[PDB]
Amino acid sequence: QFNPYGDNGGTILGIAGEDFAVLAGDTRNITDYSINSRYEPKVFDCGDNIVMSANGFAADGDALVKRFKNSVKWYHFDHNDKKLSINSAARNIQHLLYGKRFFPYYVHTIIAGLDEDGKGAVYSFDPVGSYEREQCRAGGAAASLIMPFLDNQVNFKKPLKYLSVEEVIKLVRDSFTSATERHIQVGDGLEILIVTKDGVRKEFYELKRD
Amino acid sequence: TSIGTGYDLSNSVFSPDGRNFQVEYAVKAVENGTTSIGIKCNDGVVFAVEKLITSKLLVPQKNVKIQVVDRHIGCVYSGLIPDGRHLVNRGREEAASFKKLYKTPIPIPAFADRLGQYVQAHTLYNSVRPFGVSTIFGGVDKNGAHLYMLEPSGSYWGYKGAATGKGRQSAKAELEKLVDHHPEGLSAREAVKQAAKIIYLAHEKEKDFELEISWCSLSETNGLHKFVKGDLLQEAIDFAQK
Amino acid sequence: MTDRYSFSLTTFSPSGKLGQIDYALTAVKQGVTSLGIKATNGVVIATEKKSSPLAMSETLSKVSLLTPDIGAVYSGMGPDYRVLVDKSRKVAHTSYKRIYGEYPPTKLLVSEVAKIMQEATQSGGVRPFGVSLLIAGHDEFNGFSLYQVDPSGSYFPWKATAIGKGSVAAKTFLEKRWNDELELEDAIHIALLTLKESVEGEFNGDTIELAIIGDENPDLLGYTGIPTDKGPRFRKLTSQEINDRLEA
Amino acid sequence: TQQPIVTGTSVISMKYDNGVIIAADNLGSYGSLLRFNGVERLIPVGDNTVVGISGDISDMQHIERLLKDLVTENAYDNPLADAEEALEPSYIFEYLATVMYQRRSKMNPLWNAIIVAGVQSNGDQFLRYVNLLGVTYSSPTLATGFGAHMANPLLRKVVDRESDIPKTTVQVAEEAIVNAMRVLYYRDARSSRNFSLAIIDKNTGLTFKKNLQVENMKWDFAKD
Amino acid sequence: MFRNNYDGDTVTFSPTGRLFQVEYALEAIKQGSVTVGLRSNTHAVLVALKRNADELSSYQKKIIKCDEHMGLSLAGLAPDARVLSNYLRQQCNYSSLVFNRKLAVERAGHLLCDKAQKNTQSYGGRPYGVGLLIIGYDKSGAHLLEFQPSGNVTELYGTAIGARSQGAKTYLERTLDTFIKIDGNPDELIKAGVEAISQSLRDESLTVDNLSIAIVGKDTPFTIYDGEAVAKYI
Amino acid sequence: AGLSFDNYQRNNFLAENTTIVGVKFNNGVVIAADTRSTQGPIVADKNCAKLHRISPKIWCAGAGTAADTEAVTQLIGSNIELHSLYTSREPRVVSALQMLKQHLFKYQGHIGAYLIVAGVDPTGSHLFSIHAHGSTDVGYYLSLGSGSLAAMAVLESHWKQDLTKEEAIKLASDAIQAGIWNDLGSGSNVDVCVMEIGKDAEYLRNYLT
Amino acid sequence: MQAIADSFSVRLVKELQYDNEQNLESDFVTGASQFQRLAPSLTVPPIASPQQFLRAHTDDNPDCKIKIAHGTTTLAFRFQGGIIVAVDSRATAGNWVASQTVKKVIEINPFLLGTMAGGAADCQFWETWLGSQCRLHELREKERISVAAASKILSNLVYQYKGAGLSMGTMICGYTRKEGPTIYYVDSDGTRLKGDIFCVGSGQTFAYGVNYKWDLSVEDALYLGKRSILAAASVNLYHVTEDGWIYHGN
Amino acid sequence: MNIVPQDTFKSQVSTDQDKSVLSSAVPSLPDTLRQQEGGAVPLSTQLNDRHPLESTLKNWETTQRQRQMEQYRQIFGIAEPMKRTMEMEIVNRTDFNPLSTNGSIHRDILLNKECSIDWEDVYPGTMVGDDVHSKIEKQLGI
Amino acid sequence: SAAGYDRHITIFSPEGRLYQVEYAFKATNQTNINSLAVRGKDCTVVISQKKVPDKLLDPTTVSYIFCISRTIGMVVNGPIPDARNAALRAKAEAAEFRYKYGYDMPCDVLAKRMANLSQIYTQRAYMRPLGVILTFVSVDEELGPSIYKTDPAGYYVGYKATATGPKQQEITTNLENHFKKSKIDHINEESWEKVVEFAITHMIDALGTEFSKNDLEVGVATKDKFFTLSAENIEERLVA
Repeated sequence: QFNPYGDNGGTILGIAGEDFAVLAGDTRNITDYSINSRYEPKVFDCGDNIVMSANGFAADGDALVKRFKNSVKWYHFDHNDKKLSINSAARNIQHLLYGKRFFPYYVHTIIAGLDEDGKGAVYSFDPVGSYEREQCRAGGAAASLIMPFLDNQVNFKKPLKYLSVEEVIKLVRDSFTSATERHIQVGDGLEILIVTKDGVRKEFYELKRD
Repeated sequence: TSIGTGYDLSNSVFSPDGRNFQVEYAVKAVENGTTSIGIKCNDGVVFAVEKLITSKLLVPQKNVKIQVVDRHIGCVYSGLIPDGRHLVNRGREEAASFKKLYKTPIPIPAFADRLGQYVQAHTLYNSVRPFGVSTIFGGVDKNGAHLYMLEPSGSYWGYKGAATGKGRQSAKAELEKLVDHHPEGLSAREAVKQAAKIIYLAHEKEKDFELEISWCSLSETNGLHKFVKGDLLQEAIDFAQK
Repeated sequence: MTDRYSFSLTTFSPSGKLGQIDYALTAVKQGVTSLGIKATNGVVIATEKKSSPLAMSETLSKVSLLTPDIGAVYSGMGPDYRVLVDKSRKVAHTSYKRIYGEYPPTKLLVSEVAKIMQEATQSGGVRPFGVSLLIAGHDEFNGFSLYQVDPSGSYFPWKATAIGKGSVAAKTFLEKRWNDELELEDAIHIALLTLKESVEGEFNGDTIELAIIGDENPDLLGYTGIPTDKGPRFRKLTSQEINDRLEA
Repeated sequence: TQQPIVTGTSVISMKYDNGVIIAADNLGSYGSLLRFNGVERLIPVGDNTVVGISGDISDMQHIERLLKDLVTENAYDNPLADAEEALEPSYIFEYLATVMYQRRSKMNPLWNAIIVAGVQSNGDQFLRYVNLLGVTYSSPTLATGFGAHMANPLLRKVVDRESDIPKTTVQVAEEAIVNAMRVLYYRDARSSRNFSLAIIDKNTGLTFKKNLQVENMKWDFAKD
Repeated sequence: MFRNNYDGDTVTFSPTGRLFQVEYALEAIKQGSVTVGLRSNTHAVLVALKRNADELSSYQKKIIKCDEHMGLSLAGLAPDARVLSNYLRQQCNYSSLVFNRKLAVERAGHLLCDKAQKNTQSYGGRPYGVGLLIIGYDKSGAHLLEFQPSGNVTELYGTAIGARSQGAKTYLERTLDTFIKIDGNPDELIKAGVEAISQSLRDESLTVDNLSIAIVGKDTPFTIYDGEAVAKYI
Repeated sequence: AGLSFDNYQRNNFLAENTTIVGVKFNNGVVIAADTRSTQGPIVADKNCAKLHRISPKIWCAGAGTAADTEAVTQLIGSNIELHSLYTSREPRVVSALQMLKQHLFKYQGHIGAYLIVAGVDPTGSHLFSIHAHGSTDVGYYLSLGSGSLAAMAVLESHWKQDLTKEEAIKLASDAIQAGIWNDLGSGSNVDVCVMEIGKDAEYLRNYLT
Repeated sequence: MQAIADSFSVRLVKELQYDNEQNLESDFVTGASQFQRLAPSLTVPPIASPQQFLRAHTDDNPDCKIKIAHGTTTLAFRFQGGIIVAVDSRATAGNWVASQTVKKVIEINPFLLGTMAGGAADCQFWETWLGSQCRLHELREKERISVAAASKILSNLVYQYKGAGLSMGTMICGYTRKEGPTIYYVDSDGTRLKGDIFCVGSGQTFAYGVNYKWDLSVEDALYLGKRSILAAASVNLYHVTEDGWIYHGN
Repeated sequence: MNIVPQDTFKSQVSTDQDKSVLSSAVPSLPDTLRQQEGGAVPLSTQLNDRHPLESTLKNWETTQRQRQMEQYRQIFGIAEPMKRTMEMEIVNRTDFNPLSTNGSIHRDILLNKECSIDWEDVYPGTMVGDDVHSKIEKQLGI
Repeated sequence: SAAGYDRHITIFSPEGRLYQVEYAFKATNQTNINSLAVRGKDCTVVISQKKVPDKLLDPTTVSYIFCISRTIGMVVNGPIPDARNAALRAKAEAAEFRYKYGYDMPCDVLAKRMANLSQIYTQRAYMRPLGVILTFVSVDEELGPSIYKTDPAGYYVGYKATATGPKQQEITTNLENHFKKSKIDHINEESWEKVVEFAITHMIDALGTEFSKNDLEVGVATKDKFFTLSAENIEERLVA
């Protein structure tokens, strides 16, 4: 029988700050032991200060992101251009994922943004829609390496609540550099999206290409 | 009688004399439309339309009263504008389907038959009404030049020269004279001049009018439908005036 | 959603009559005469082939075989009769032949035809059929039978009857000329005599159509070898036979 | 569908400073039998797009029909269908990728790998890849099948990053593509010596070269 | 008297050859308030006069955004305007989702004409009774279209529809050479539109409650100004 | 409507827990068969009629699933009778072949009927073989059944173009006799049917005893 | 009739599969009707054996496995003061950091509680859907829905999909004036069982030592539930009365 | 241009897919009592373990008709399939016989089945809701 | 006048008649054209009068004779749109018969099929009858030369020879007189050209007017094909 699933293994990481959020991912797109591309972004700005990433089978994640963005367009049309909150986006994504309960997307989804009070918020999803709000979550091939690095560096050790944006960016870069040194599927590049009250900012860094 | 009382309030009904009065009323609607003519020359067709002068607010290049169905088929209509647009869309769809299926541009008789069947199908049920347009179309295919006229009843015929609209009688008289005076035939440019003359004679009118001329000729346009450019249009207008 | 239904074309009048059925009966009364006579050893069905002089009479036949033992004739509108005959031939196989391995008896096929005709009066899409049918047949457990079916779908059995333009006079003649000891040949002669008074123009074998339900015909079976295979009992007389009977 | 029968091997492509180059061989195989010679696998769409298809040949012809129908429907009741309303490479790729993913989701896939190459109306290069699963990606060099394992390492030595694109001329890129095709003919058993190439340049437009043959083959050291 | 016997539905011609239900649908446009549209080589502008039921009510929305590059104003039946605006939004969404294209204004006009023609030849429904003015900016520049619910679309530099629109239309036609060359200066074009729509006022004055403006342009997405945002234009 | 699929899952759950020849001769066709009917190794009937009548001059004999063969033959016979009444013409063998082929192709081989069909019509004499999946073939002499190899050997031994009626009858009888002697599936008697152009069909029950 | 003509007038849309209204709705082409269905639409693979496909593709490397609810011990019992629900609140750890306490008890509404077991997504999704259904019912009937009706709604829902792949076991607990306090157990096999004491999960035998009488005070009942959970083994406690549920925490 | 029916499998399911038997108490759920299927038939069981020929047989005639319409469209134009479909719709729409299941004569004439018999013709074939009023409600859509 | 709902639909009048059918019959004579059909020994000939008074028309596009199949030809009396509708329907019917039954459709069977369709039109309230009369001719492989006619009432029948149109009575009378003289039902000729000449002469005598090459259309059916003659063929036939 035809196998409709694939694997384009990558690594993503979402962290919620005091009044900011960050969602980062490696830009390597691979098939088995081959490299499809060295810069293929997986973290997207979906409007209304919400960043999204769906790591795993790339086609399913692209379809999920496309559907969510179209739904956001219709939400703006039907509700006087009301801003979509992060919790409402999480509920919409849960419904989108569970709509494929018997033919699921083969992805793990992380979204990030600012809540109603202005605090950073990150939501993590299981493949069929089970979701939770978290302070920090890593997903993909090198999560089991990235998480201990952050746990050693930070206390959830200066507390996470008093860290600035630059310090969080440095921690993410160091963890990804270590994972690149240890994991074959991690490298080439790292892209980070930062959400604050002023909007979304993108930063890019190079990683080892071997 | 032109008014069939008791037999004209629903489509697809026969009168005691065997007439269908809704189709006749659609013909009456056609007869009040703008005058349009078509002339079949030696190796092509020429279409001419009289149009009213509108406001300057209309974009000059986005207002064309002669429709192109396919690269080799030209068409004009008299009657209801939306019905004409619908019929032209159907004709374009039929031509595209035929060209996709059989790798050749559709011959004019086959296109005419498909349009005629579509129009006739609207005289069969009381839930629709007949089209309120008469269409003069034509073009060039491997067998030569063809000019056809189609009526609201679905009846169509091939013509040496056709006319429709308010000034149909004068235009038909001029076309008959042109046929009589040219038993050998006529060329494309002479056809353009005569079409301009016939449109001017038929118009003779409230304030002013404009003239649109298109042609498809094997020798002139390589069997393609093209609008008449500035020089030839000006020459035709000058010939018509004097 | 006004196109999901169509109001009934057949309705009751204040007096209590269905107008369309009455008008179909009127159309039946304006048709060519057709008669049937039941004898002790057969049934005769006769009609007049009223027609253009350039039309070939043999091409159009008003007597149709429904089963090898059942035939029918009509008075009224020809196309409705043709449609009903096709349907009856199909129904004889769908409901009986493919179920019991046998052809239906005459009464059951008559009932099927009558139901089909009745359904045309409970409709908002069609008007009732404009024909009256005479169906003659034979079956093992009921013998010979003759039935008349009306446009309303009502049917009744007859010893002898006639329908069409000259139905009243033909009925009077049959009433004065029928007995329970009649034979098939006598029935044929009486049918010819009754049709003689109805036909206005040429009265020969080219303007009369006759059929009989009598004994089995092994010569029409088309094959030999099975003694228990009964031949058809329906037989349409040729023009030569009609001429011979008229001359005698 | 559900099994390939007649197939083509690989398509390769790269970006240079002013455009893109794509190439593919002209063979349709029937298993181990090299059955059909003369199969064109580069489909030019408009004056600015080229689509290279590898895999099932019948599905490739279906895709060609879809592309022709798209071109025809673009010009339907469109006066400036060739001046300002002509099809863009991005539009064609978006349609093709949507079709591929939808047919994957139906468990009725098209067994092909597709590369779209061209130049956008603003002069930007476009080069993207989709496959039967609906997986899409972009890179300065792209290849399908065996080429992805052998042509890409050769092409990445010329264009390794984005900053290398402005430094690469058309001559260097064409030479790299030709050498990659020669290597593929050396080491691919389902390959052919005949291939077609297409150059899309923001200045010179579309140049389509057919009947190109692998030359300068080092069959000399086999004597001993 | 004789018209009364042949105006029952849209599938009936009169003995003189007239389709009266479509004419009535066209007449329904003048029951709405005046809207004006104009354009230059770089921008397109709509100006609408809004009405309220009474002093305790709000004003009707006459300008609706279809896509970041295209919008429209309406005059006539409210349900038909709602239906057509939603349909145009759906078509633009389909274009963006499937082809990553911005839907052309001419394509939208053709689609509207095709949709509107069907209701004028079949039994069961009624013709639409709202007129539309569509502005947009695409690869061919700025575009203004007038849609008539009989199934007609025209391309114009400027026009006006609704009650008493003749004065605004005459003003626009007289001063065509003025606003046809207002390139790169949106304020002048908007002011010209405001003056044109003021030409159609009868014992009324433009306020910050009954005036609505919309603009689209080369680098300007379709933007709607209401309330204080139009105060400087009064 | 039609053949039912009810109790298919239930039946799955419960499960989890002849010689026929046709010969053409110069003025017609002949079909012949044996009369042994068995249910496994047991002889159920020593005198079984395997020649069936689609129409008075079109006959057939089948193999495979017996119920399917009988049902398909009867359905096609009903269709042929209705078509002949509708057209007022003698039925043609080609029409029966077309109906059988399309009906069998509709069911995608799930109706296990394999047929030899012989007939005479106003166009002449015809002989056809029909497979369960819907393929059909033409031939001058055909064999079918478990004893078809021996019968085909006899037919290949003594067949020629210029065959009279008597020679064709003898050849068909000899082929059936060979299938009778050398095959455990056959053995009792020989039934023959001769269809000659311009004459009635002749059905000879127990031609050889 | 013209609709028939449009149906027969022309490929691209057919290949996109967008000629079907369901596909257009699922991709939000014509609007947001997809997010307006009271009964959710579930996608299935268009093949002969969807169940085998799902079972094969779910029982097999990355973090993309379907999340399973905690197998921790949960206890529910009923007394004259209402209902006591106790859940051992030991939280499993992974490559993530929790923002706050993770709740293993779903709050269907301010009067109904459910317990998660099996598939976490199934329990959460279908109990939120059940809350929506209960709210609509109470709006229609102008009265609070009984526990039996809600449990029956959930049971019928899960029975309609029996064998498809759903995995869930929940305890619906509620206090109404007509019924008093009531506890039902509903699982993905369609079973719906009314009861007095329920112990689910690992160590249920030890927690089934519930000293139980219908005269226990609120404090005594809370202490008994806490002690039973500790014997099974922090503990999360819920006290459901006619006025709703109250969360204690311990 | 299909011969064997295709695209027969269902792509989405829901508890309210059968609009005619929806429960009045819970409109999102079906009414099992009025279904009259035995009371123990979940919809999911209809998605598995089907006979592979059932879908081919159930949609065979429709597939052949669609192929015929496509051929007419290719060769004759849009008008011919439009007229055939219009005639069939008109005939099927005005026939309402709640006490009978046999097809009309005119339908058979249009389908060119005047003298043709298939097993659907030979084999054409409660406590709750099998009366005239249910058929009236289904026909009128009320 | 129908005087009721029969002014629109086909239902019974109190006299028992269908007025819409009779009005379709009246519509069949709109074109004011006569047609004749005769049978030879091995051919069938149809001749239709052509009237093109307008000088702007193209005569080559004016025809009421259609080729239905390889062996069947058709002549239609009535308006040309219904004629073309019926022609397309007949072509489809013949092809479907060949596909379904494995042999070419006979002329009489096709006539019966069209008559059954007309019966549908007569009985259905929402379907109108076509206002045309159809005449199918062929050389059937079983019956030889064949002429059959169908009308809007759903009635069909075969003829030794036929004439249709406003002046059909005189042509029919002349045919009857000739057949009474010859005492045969067909024309005793061996070549279809002679049959064509005889039919032209019969038409000229019956109508009392002379015909040129452009005033008539001729179709000939043989056992192989049905074909329509051109202007040159008719001009050659006139010279005799």
